[PDB]
Parts: sequence; C-alpha cells; structure tokens
Amino acid sequence: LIDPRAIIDPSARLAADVQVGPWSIVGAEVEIGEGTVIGPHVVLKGPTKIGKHNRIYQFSSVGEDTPDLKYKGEPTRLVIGDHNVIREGVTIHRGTVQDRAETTIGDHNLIMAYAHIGHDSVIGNHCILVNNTALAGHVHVDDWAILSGYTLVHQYCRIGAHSFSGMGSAIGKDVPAYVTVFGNPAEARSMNFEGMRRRGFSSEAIHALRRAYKVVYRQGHTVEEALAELAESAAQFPEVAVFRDSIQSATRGITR
Amino acid sequence: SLIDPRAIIDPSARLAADVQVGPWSIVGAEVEIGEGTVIGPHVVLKGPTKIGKHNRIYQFSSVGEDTPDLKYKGEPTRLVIGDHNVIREGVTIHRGTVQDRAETTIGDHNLIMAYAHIGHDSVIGNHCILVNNTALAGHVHVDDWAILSGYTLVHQYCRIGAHSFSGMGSAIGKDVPAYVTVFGNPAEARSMNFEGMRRRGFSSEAIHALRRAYKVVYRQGHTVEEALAELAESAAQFPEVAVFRDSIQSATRGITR
Amino acid sequence: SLIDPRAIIDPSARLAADVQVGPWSIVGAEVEIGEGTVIGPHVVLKGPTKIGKHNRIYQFSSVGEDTPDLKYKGEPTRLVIGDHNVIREGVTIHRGTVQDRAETTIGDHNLIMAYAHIGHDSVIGNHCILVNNTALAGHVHVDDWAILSGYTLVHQYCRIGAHSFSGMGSAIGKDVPAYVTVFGNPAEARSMNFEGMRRRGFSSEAIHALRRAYKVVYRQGHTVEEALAELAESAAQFPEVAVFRDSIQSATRGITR
Ligand SMILES: O=C(Nc1cccc(-c2nnn[nH]2)c1)c1ccc2[nH]cc(Br)c2c1
Ligand SMILES: O=C(Nc1cccc(-c2nnn[nH]2)c1)c1ccc2[nH]cc(Br)c2c1
Ligand SMILES: O=C(Nc1cccc(-c2nnn[nH]2)c1)c1ccc2[nH]cc(Br)c2c1
Ligand SMILES: O=C(Nc1cccc(-c2nnn[nH]2)c1)c1ccc2[nH]cc(Br)c2c1
Repeated sequence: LIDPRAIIDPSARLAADVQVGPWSIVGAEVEIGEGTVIGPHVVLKGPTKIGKHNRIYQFSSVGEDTPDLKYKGEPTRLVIGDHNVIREGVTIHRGTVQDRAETTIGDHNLIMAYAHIGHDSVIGNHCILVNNTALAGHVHVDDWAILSGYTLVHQYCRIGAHSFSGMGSAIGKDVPAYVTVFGNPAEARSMNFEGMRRRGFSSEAIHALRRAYKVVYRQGHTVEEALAELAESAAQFPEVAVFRDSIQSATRGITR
Repeated sequence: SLIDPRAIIDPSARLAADVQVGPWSIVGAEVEIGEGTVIGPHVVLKGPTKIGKHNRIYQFSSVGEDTPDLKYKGEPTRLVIGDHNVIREGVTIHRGTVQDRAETTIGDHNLIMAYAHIGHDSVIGNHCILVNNTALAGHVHVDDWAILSGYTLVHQYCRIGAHSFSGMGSAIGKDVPAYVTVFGNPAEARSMNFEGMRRRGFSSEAIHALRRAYKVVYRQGHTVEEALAELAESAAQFPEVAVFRDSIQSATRGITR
Repeated sequence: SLIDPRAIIDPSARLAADVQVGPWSIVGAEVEIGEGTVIGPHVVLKGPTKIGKHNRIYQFSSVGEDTPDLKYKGEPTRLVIGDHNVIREGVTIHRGTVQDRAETTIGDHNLIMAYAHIGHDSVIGNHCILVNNTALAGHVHVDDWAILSGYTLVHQYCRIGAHSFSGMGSAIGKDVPAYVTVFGNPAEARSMNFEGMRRRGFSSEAIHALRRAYKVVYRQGHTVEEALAELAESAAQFPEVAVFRDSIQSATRGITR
C-alpha cells in the first residue's frame, strides 16, 4: 500500500489502509488517517494532520511554509478533515503565529487543479474550489461555497455559506452567505438558488432569503439598517440567520 | 534505451517505434503511444488514451485524468491526441464523460503551453495555440488555427471559431466566431485576426470580404437569420467567408458581442 | 550525502562543494550551481544555465527549458540566475532567443512564488517579488524592488519600473513607469508606491518630488514628449525623479495610463 519508492519520514504516522504512490514524500510530523490515498509525486510537509478517505493527486505541495515575508519559521500547523479531494498541483501552506498558527480544511471539499490555499485560511465542508482558485491568506470559506475557475481572494476576506463566485472573479471584500459575485472587481448579482434547492430548503426559506437579499442590496438601507430589518426574518428562519450573521461579521464592508 | 527504467509502463500500454519515456513517468493501462512521441520525465499518462506520432509531452503534465466534475467516474471514456502536438510543463488534459462525448479529442500540430487545462469532452482541431494557463472548462470546441492568449478562460460548451484570437486574461462565455478577436472579462468582440489571415496566405479579396462580413453581423442591427441571408452571396464566392457564416449559423446559445 | 543518490547529475554539470540536490531532481548538461544553493526534490534544471549562490529552488520547477515560441529554432541560448533567490513550487523559467541577446537574466534577492512564469529573454533585477502565477510573456524587463501581485500578466517586451506595484490579476500591455501602482485588466495607473518608498527609507523630499512628477506625466494633458521636457528640472535635482523620467523615456509599448 505504501509504494517502496515513496520516502516516509520515521516521525510520520500512517493509519492502516493508507496508500502512498511512488516518488511521494511523507515528511516529519505528517499524520494521515485511514482510507486516504496519496498519489505519486506528492510532497507532504508537517506539522500536518490529514483525516480519513482523502485523495491527494500528483504534484501537490501540501504543508509547505508560506513564502510571505511575515513568517519566520515559527511552529505552525495544517489540519485537513475527511472525504476531501485535492487535485493536481494544489499548494496548501501552514499557518502563521500572527493569526492562529493553523491552516484548516473540513470535510467533503473538492479542491481542483493548481488551487492555492494560503496560510491561515479556514475552509468548512462541501466547498468546491475550481482550477487555479487562490486564497491569498487568512481567508475563511464557509460550508457549500463554490469558487469558480481562477477566482482570486484577497487576504482576510470571508466567503459565506452557499456563496458563488463566477470564473475569474477578484474578491476584495466579504461575500455574504448565498450571494453570487462576478468580475474583477467582484460585484454581487443575486442569491445561489441552486445551492438552496441542493439543500432541500423549504420554499418559505427561499422566499425569506430572496426578500433578505432585497433588504441588503436593493432598498438603499445601510448595513446597520439591513441588520435590524432582518432580525425577525433571522429569528424565524435559521437559513436567514446564516445570511444576517455573515453580514454582521463583515467588519470591513460587504461585496456590492 | 528509449524507455527509462525509472518509468512505470503498464503491461497493457502499447509503445510504437522510437517512443521515449523519461524517468519517473507513468504510462498507465490502455495508454497507446505512437511513433516518435517523446514523453518527458515526471509525466502521468492515464488511459484509455490514444497518442499519435511525433508528439512531445513535458514534465508534470497529467494527461488522461478523470474530470473531478463527477463524483463517480464513468468507464470507459477516452482521450485521443493526433500527431506533431507539443504539450508543455504541467498541462492537465481530462478524458471524456459517459453523459456527453465519452471522448476528449485533440487533432494535429497544436501547441498547448504550460499549465493549460483541457476539460472533459473538449475538441481541439489542428494548428491551435493555447498559451500558458488557458482553461477550457468542458465540452469546448476549438477549431483550426485559433489562438487563445495567456490565462484565457472558456466556459462549458463554448465554440472557439477557426483563426479566432483571444487576448490575455479573456473570460469567454459565448461562442467566438471564426476570425474574431475578443478581449476582457466578460469577453467582447473587437475586430478580426487580419494578422493571422495574412500569415495564412488569404487573398486581399478574401480579407476585404471578411471585414464586410464582420460589419454585417455586429454593426448593422440585423437578426442572425438576417445576417445569414446578407452573407449568403459572399459565403458562396469565398470559402473563407463560408467559415465565418457557418460559425455564426452553428452558434445556438448566441455569439460573443 | 548532499546530492541525493536518486538525483540525475549530468557529468558536464558544475556544482560547488556544499550544493544540495533533493531526490528525483535533474541537473542537466551545462548547468552550473554556486555554493549554498538548495535544489528541492522533483526539480528539472536544463542548460546552458548558470545559478549563483544561496538560492533555493522548490519541487516541480522547470528551470532552463527552451521557449515554445515558434521563432526559437534550437539555437544555443542561456539562462543566468544570481544569488539569494527563492524559486517556489512549479515555477517555469525559459532560456533566451538569438533574436534578442540569447539570454534570460535574473539578479539577486528575488522571490518568485508558485507557478510564476519567466518567459525567454526576460531580465529581472534585484529584490523583486513575483507573486503566485505571475507570467512574463517574453523580453520583459522587471527593474529592482518591483512587486507583481498574484496572477499579474505581462505582455511581451513590456518594462516594469523600479519600486512599481501591480494589484492582483493585473493585465499589463504597456510599460509601467518606476514607482507607479497599476491594477485591473487592462492595467490602469492609479498612484505611486508611497508605502514601498517609505518602507525602503526614501526621503520626504524625494517622495514629494515623485508625487509632483506623477501629476506632470498623468494629470496635466502633456504628450509623453512634453511631460519628459517638463520633468527635466526635477529629474536633474532628484535621482528618484530621473529613474521615473528614464522609465518613461525608455518605454517601447507606450506607458500605462
Ligand atoms: O465555471 C464553471 N461552471 C459554471 C456553471 C454555472 C455558471 C458559471 C459561471 N457564471 N459566470 N462565471 N461562471 C460557471 C466550471 C466548472 C468546472 C471547471 N473545471 C475547470 C474549470 Br476553469 C471549470 C469551470
Ligand atoms: O450552482 C452552481 N452555479 C450557479 C448558481 C446560481 C447562480 C449562478 C449564476 N448566476 N449568473 N450566472 N451564473 C450559478 C454550480 C453547481 C455545481 C458546480 N460545479 C462546479 C461549478 Br463552477 C458549479 C456551479
Ligand atoms: O500575450 C501573448 N500574445 C499576444 C499577441 C498579440 C496580442 C495580444 C493581446 N492584446 N491584448 N491582449 N492580449 C497577446 C502571449 C504570447 C506568448 C506567451 N507565453 C506566455 C505568456 Br503569459 C504569453 C502571452
Ligand atoms: O496580491 C496579493 N497581495 C496584495 C497586497 C496588497 C495589495 C493588493 C491589491 N490591492 N488591490 N489589488 N491588489 C494585493 C497576494 C499576496 C500573496 C499571495 N499568495 C498567493 C496569492 Br494569489 C497572493 C496574492
């Protein structure tokens, strides 16, 4: 299962069932969980934890140091959950002590070829990062978010649950939950109604969220005005609280 | 020896005369490689895949991987590559899907530059140039002599017409007619590839007729049906204009405007 | 030992005594590596290439390949890289073409991040940062301390001035004067890199003179030649203004506006 042309550092820790292809490097302090398949020509560096039933494709560099000059070799980590697919040539950097010293990925994420997950980024669950998507650093991607091909995300930006970025988008401000954004610079267009139907949202939840978008984007309310107007919608629908919570946590302004 | 002993050749792989395979390359099951093809070092070939003659594939390329667009792959789905193609460093080419074509198809004399992506069920003709990090999302048709400049992004099902040209960083969401130049995100028509026509040995007559054809379609408020009617006479005189007319006719989902 | 036994070292290669080469790396014929340099695993070095001292080259980089540019027909051309450079994952650097000076040149203390592309005949100075997926198409000159943010695209023959800055996703088709800040596709001139200038310790007087010089070129309706003639005075007083003036005077592709 561990190909004999692979290099497994002695301090690495591999569960039963783990496969490692030829000419891959499982570096010092790299933990891998049961059912995970490392392809050929993968470089893993630690300290890193990889969970269960993950698949990591050739030419990926998972757990290197950020080249960002504000990192100076301090002990920082990367954690990856379960049932993720990391495709060809993905780069994933460990955290920096200036934040939480950890880069974090949840479960059931699909990270397509040549995607870049910068230091200190947090990815939730059931996210899709399409080819060459780049998180510059300290980027938070909530559950079910889809970033289309060559989406560039600026440092510290929050990408909301069920949000969608069009291909070649450049995101400089928080994207609220459910919002669809396009272009360079990114601008809000609508709500991810497909994402909501994928979730089996009641038709009352979807109408509540359709109206919630109007209150924030199409009624000339300021962010403060919107948040108060949404309070009752948010009380009634957990799905609208996700939206309101995402705008409330947007300390530096939302994508318009 | 032409086959480096550090490469992994599957027993079902078929290598023709004068094929070279560099060290640490994988030639997987049902991969066929034609006469005089050079596989670089650190290349992953996955099948079922048919590669023709006098191709060159550079290091860190993943040729014939399954699309990650489906959670559960269909099999068998094919990749077909013709002759005299250059595939540069880190290029990804995905096989077809059982739902659509079941084949990703590349013709002859194409240049696919570093880190370009050719998505499942795409079709590339002959003499095309995909510059660095060009991405064909899926079911993209690129006709003969098209040039896509660096970091050109193409949406699913879009047709890139013969002799067309995309500018650097273009995001293409609708068909590009033959000969048309497009720029920006989202892509906008600007003119025709007059430079390319001259390098192809197009008559000044053909080039003048194609200039007029551009104005008929884009500049004169015609419906497409009206544009097709207005172009019929010029298309019958010039095969070069027929290629333009046919790219407009075949564009069911609209053209880049 | 410092050379991994799984690395390929061409017998013509010249390595200083403390050079490290990781496993499954290639040091090709006529590649020279200076003292203190670390080559990671899975690196492809092709020559004729000279690499200086205390460099670091990461996995999956292709350093010294021929350009795929059709104008290159296999002529003997070179790559020269200086000292204290960092080349991150998957970087591509191509040798020169005889049509220019048969050399691609990189100075010292440069940071070239993952999947950056340095095209044939490019000249990079000292203390430059090319962020992820920056692509220099060919014959691009990047002068000292320039910062090109992520996915910056540079057209052939463009010059990037000293202490200039590009925003993420910039598409530069025209020359960027020294100190100027550009953004967008196509790239737009916004301001000067005042945070760069202050971090580097430029004087308040030089920063004020550069602030006024920006107005002269961009905001007084002067033609390039009229602005150069108006810059004459301040350029004689402040070396920094002369660097600015010179970058406008040396422009081949017009200046980013
Ligand atoms: O972009 C993709 N799908 C998609 C589906 C619906 C709307 C949009 C939309 N609208 N505006 N910009 N992108 C986009 C897509 C899917 C799979 C891919 N694989 C590689 C690439 Br590049 C890619 C791109
Ligand atoms: O739901 C998707 N796209 C979506 C959803 C809502 C509005 C729009 C919209 N609006 N204007 N243009 N595109 C688009 C979707 C689903 C599965 C996918 N797999 C890969 C990709 Br990219 C993707 C995208
Ligand atoms: O940009 C390229 N060619 C080209 C030629 C003529 C007009 C234009 C145009 N005009 N406006 N936007 N792009 C573009 C080009 C050629 C070779 C290359 N190799 C690597 C890269 Br990135 C690259 C880019
Ligand atoms: O672009 C980056 N940083 C940056 C810093 C300051 C201003 C701007 C700016 N402002 N407006 N447009 N771009 C941008 C950056 C830094 C590190 C990275 N690592 C991977 C990627 Br992609 C990346 C991108």
